[PDB]
Amino acid sequence: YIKLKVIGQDSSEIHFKVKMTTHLKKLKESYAQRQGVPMNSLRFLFEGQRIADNHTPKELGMEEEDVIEVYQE
Amino acid sequence: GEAEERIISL
Repeated sequence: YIKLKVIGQDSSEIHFKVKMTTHLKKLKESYAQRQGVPMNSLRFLFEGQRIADNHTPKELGMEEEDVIEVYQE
Repeated sequence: GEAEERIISL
């Protein structure tokens, strides 16, 4: 497992503990739910590149405490 | 003010 920090446009953070092999759709959906907006209204970036629903932390090279940025789609 | 820490397990 690793902890990822999801940083919003307003500088707020929600952190997620996920498995290295987990498809990140679940993280996207949980974050959008907590922001009260549709998942498709947001885009989630790692090092500026879009995280797909079927990407895993392992595939993206993510490490403990790495940042995911959320932007409006 | 200052937000508390939020960690969600999936």
